[PDB]
Amino acid sequence: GSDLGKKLLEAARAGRDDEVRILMANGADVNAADVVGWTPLHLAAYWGHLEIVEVLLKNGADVNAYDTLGSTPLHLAAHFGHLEIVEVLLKNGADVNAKDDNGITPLHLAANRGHLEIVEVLLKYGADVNAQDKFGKTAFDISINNGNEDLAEILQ
Amino acid sequence: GKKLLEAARAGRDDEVRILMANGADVNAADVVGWTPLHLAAYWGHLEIVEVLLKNGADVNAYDTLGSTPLHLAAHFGHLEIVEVLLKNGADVNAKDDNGITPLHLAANRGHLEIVEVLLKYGADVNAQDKFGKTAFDISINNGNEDLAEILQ
Amino acid sequence: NKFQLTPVDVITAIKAQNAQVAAGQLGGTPPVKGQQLNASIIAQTRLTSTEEFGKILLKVNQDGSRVLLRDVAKIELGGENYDIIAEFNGQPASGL
Amino acid sequence: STEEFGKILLKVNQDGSRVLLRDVAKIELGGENYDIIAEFNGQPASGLGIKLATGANALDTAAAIRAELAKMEPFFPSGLKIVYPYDTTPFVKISI
Amino acid sequence: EDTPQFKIDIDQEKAQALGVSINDINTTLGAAWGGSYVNDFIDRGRVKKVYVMSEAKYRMLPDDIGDWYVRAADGQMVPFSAFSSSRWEYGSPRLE
Amino acid sequence: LGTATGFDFELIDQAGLGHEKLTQARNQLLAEAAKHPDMLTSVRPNGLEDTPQFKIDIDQEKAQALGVSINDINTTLGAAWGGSYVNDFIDRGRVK
Amino acid sequence: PGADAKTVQDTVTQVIEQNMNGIDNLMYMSSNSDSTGTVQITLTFESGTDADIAQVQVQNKLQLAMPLLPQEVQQQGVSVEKSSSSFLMVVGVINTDGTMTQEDISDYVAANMKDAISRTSGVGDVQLFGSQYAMRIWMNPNEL
Amino acid sequence: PGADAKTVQDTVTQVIEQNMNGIDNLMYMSSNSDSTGTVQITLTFESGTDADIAQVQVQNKLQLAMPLLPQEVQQQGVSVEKSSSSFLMVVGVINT
Amino acid sequence: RYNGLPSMEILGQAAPGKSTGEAMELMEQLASKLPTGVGYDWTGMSYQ
Amino acid sequence: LPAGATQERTQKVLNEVTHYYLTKEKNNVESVFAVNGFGFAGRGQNTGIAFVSLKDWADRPGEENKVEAITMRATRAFSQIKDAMVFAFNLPAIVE
Repeated sequence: GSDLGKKLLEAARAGRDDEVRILMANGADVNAADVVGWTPLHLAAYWGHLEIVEVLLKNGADVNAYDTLGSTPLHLAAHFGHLEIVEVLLKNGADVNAKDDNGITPLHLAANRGHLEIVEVLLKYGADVNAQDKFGKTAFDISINNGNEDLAEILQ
Repeated sequence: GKKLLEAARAGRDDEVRILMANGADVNAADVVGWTPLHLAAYWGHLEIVEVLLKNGADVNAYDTLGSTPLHLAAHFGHLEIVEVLLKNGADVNAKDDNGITPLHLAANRGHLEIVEVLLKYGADVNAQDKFGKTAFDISINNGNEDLAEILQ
Repeated sequence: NKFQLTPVDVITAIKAQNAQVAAGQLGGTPPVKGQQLNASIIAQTRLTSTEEFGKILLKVNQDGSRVLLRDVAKIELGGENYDIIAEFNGQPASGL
Repeated sequence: STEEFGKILLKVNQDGSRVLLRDVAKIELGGENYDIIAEFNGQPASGLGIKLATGANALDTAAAIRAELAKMEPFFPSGLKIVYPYDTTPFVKISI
Repeated sequence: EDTPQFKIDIDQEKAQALGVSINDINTTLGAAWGGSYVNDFIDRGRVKKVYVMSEAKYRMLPDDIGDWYVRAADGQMVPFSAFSSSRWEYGSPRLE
Repeated sequence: LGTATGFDFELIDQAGLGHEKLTQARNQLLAEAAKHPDMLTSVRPNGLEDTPQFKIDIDQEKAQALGVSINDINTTLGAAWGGSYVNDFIDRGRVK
Repeated sequence: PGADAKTVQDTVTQVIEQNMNGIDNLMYMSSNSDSTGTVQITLTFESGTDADIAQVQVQNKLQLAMPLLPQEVQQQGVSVEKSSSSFLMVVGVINTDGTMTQEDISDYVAANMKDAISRTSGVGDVQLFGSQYAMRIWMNPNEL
Repeated sequence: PGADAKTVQDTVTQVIEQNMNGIDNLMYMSSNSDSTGTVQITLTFESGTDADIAQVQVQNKLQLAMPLLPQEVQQQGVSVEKSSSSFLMVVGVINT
Repeated sequence: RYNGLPSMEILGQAAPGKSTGEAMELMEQLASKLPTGVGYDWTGMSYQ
Repeated sequence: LPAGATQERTQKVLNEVTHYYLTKEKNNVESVFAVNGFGFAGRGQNTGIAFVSLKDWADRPGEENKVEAITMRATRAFSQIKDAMVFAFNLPAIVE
């Protein structure tokens, strides 16, 4: 964990595009990570900062970095409903079917929060619709427990 | 008829007379199926009981849970209403939806002369309720030793 | 002991059978519109006498037999405590 | 939310099927109670009936209430409006 | 003035015989017809209450009483009608 | 008296916007302020920023299927990782 | 909640009343217990009694009675107030676009306006004409 | 003990806050709820208010909200104190 | 929380040459451009 | 209304009272805030209250347009109403 790295982790979280731009010019570690293993790309994906996601990816950020519980930026973007960010990540190679330590996928997470467009985008990019978490649940299972009829039909 | 119900409850002796003179329904009933006869038996209005009966009130009217005016009289110890009702043909062995008779109710509240009267009018001492209890079972459970032997 | 019972069973029966229950209402709010009847439901009320406490049902034996509170205890009105006894010129008294 | 209460898991059956709370109940936001319903000129309304604290000045407390109300108003949802159906206070000020 | 009230008697003997607990009976009767404040939940950032109660249509008529069931110790469902009886009486809705 | 320098301002959630939305407005206001160095200086939050927290979800169904009570789960976790005040003892004559 | 008047009187009112003693300047005490489940006990004092102290003395006695009250009564909250019995004013709230119902308005009032009006100095008591929302679980005995 | 900031706020702070009514001469109320498991609610009164009367009014309103608090918080107890006082001196005790 | 509602306390001061009165007015001005549902209040020393 | 009366019937009666002020006191009555389920003695399905605000004194010239004649006229009208106690009354100079 380096100094400019720390500054990058904060700037990304805080969505300060300009500061991030300058930091990129100065070579701030795009692979910096906090104690729980979040990279600036995790932070931007979490808090929804679209431009910074794009800029980080231009500058070599690991699109498939995982935190200490195995969660990726795609996990975070899908869970918190950041549609344009989910599409950018997938275009830049994000593992559509990445499982975290619990066997949970971006699809599980999107389905659980009722993010219809995101579910569709994840299916478009090849998300495994039959993927089971550590409890053997699918995104369909999650849909019907939640009583989400729209989403339930999407997953047929 | 609503006025007759209310008058009968209040004990208003001549309001009951006027209202029947003016054609009210002797067997008018309120939300829970009580007749003016039910009401007079409950609160203890001997005169109104007798007037209502003399004007062709059903002496065996039952409420929405199957209880009759004799049930109420015998439950609440109104002896002079119990004999009267009986003299006008009250089903001495009437059961409500629980299988409970006026003898049961008299026995439970320890109305000895009432039980004696009910008995002389032919009450079934063997009558059980939905829990298979006779009046004797009650007398024993209630520790009423007096009442227990009167049922032997 | 003769009935294989303890004070725990006695206390439990009393709490169960000397009870005052909130039982709700028929036709209470929000009702079905058109409801004509509104009435309180009355379930258990507090006991009022030694006779009622006496017939509290501790248990029913396997042979249908009944074991009541009065079969294992004396029942009477008496002081919350018996520590204070007063006299006025030698005669039994009370006071404030 | 109602959704979350709806999916409370009561039990899991023999064949492993799920019995959810929404399977045995309708689940909605609704009043703590349903006894009090208020209209303003025949129109749906709510309100606050305010009682003056012992010995407090009526005119001063009316002012304080108005001042507190004004702080709320900009954050009202659309259409929401305060009306003044009953105030004993203007009679004091005006009569004086 | 006094009004009609629905007096229901829990039969203690039958309850013990069937294995249905008085606490289950009273909670079922009261939660259903009276309502029960269970605990709190959070609505748009504000702590508010959670209530359980019969849906209106199942607590309007006296016959509805027997549509409610309690589970005995041995797992059987027992209808209220099996361990109780009821009658109309008069009572006070406001005691001073 | 405790510091009588500068100002002391309260940003308030007047609807049900919630913590995240209030942070965003705070940041918005803090941004604008910093653009007036000529008028405003050292304008800052008195409180603390959000931090990473370990969110653990109990699976009700799997707990029910294994026969593990939710109360045992939550007591085990809380008592172990959080500590639990059980009762008092007496140490050299003082209760502790 | 759900209590009939006699239950309220014999399980709550009588208990609080029996604990009302050693209260300075008390002229009399009255109470109602009703089949709404509700109790009100009014203690009236001599003129010139300090209402702060009266409230303090009343609540000190009440706290002795509280552990003796049913758990559900305690959890509804019991309150002690020092106010006039008549209304100072009624603040009304409507919706002029009819985009909020009676229930909506009542919840908005309870959840956004009432507490601050209740904390305002001189305000002895506030009645909501309506009700705050609660999570309503409406049971079906057939499905149960 | 062991509670996060939100757990504290939503089971303790909000409940107490909703009960701070009918207190005289209050200027404003503030609070923080933090992940050390702590709440402090500070009520500030008009200058000239009797500090004893203000404290007892606050304590009495709290006392009546206690049954709505978590069992473990009722167990730890909730302290009400005059806050605007300052230290005469601090005596340190060290071991060397 | 402030007066029973979620809150965030902000500290600051007037630039050199400016009155706190002036600085408060700009804060109210900035505060007035905030998203729907966000309000504000002055407390402590400012209130005084 | 009599105890036993439904909320619906109390609304029927409140409708008539509102109607009267809205149509037979147009010159005098500015607004009506009617409450179902609340009365002077406290909550209930069979109780209600109307708060009437009048037009300003200057628009109500003469004894016939003052609160005494208005309430007398209104109580006389309402005496026709079936199975209800309905009356308008001026609050006394001081009350108590």
